[PDB]
Amino acid sequence: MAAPSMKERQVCWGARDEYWKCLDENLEDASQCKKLRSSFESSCPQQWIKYFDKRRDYLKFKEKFEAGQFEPSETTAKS
Repeated sequence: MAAPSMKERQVCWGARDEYWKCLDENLEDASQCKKLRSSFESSCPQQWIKYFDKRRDYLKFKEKFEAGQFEPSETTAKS
């Protein structure tokens, strides 16, 4: 498991709460909540949560919360 020093208040707690109602923000589109909640429940740190989430982000960014709203890019010859 990974335990960074930068942890988020809303994102981490929200993920845990979203387990009950996904996309607790507005629930405007619960259809995409499955994927988005998956990003959130992945761990806890917003860094990776939003990193993967921002790709399919529907409700989270709909709340006018914008953080790196970019599509997946190319990957190099990584490990």
